[PDB]
Amino acid sequence: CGSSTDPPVPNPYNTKEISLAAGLVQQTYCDSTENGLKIGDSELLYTMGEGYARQRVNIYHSPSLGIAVAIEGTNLFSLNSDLHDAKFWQEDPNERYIQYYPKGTKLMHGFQQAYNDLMDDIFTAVKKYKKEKNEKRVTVIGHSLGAAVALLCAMDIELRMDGGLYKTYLFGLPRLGNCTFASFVDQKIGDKFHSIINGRDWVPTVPPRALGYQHPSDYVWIYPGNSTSAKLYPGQENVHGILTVAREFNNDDHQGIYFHTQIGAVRGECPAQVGAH
Ligand SMILES: *[C@@H]1O[C@H](CO)[C@@H](O[C@@H]2O[C@H](CO)[C@@H](O)[C@H](O)[C@H]2NC(C)=O)[C@H](O)[C@H]1NC(C)=O
Repeated sequence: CGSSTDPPVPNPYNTKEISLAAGLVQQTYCDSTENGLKIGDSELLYTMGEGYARQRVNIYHSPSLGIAVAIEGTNLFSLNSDLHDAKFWQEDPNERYIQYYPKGTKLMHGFQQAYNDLMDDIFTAVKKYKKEKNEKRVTVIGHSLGAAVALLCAMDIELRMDGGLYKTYLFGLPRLGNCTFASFVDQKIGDKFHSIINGRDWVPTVPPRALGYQHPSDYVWIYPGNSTSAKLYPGQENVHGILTVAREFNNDDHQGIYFHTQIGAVRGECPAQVGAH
């Protein structure tokens, strides 16, 4: 697999949508049982899971994003653990959807397993609220471990759900699949894929490329962290991007401010506060 040498370009992404999506996923770190909670322009419709065993998933309706699915990213397992452990092994796509993927696709076991525990509930709830809200757009959002799950979900929606995917917004995204997977993401949802990295965050560097993992094309890197200075680094694994500035192995920037919305996670803002910073 290659590494892009394209020079960085200005950030072209909608920063109001990023700010909104950041709040929608921060809220999944919070108790989300309140009827009709409003986050930004969006209304909370449904919540699944909790934090242990399975990631919390919130479903919203948004005038700008449509039916928005947001996936919590708590430490079900740790990404700073022994990399020989089975969590990090590459494996085939699950039988539910393997027929849609090109030969040779591989995914990280720990992330695929987490998505597989959620996918049938997500599909059932999304279809229900698309019908009830007369909404064709589906947006998938995730942070941290949840961003890798959300990337798999976004592909699953594009491949298997009638109407496909509208957009995906991914914060502090770990690597998820191999070279073949990464290029299939570009092919299927490249124009819909938004990966946002804050500051010195280390999570987008794991699992390592030495284990066969590869990011899809493009990310927007906020630097310095929590600022509004950001550029787009085109192509897969752009050599001019985050490794030019030493990563910090704590969660500070990872749980930082993304275009005025904090994703502080379990010790963040509950309820989430779109645009408050
Ligand atoms: C960006 O903002 C985040 C908060 O969203 C900062 O994270 C905090 O960092 C301090 C250490 O300086 C920790 O004690 C806090 O626990 C962190 N908060 C959270 C929610 O994790 C981060 O330091 C900021 N980064 C920069 C470069 O200013």
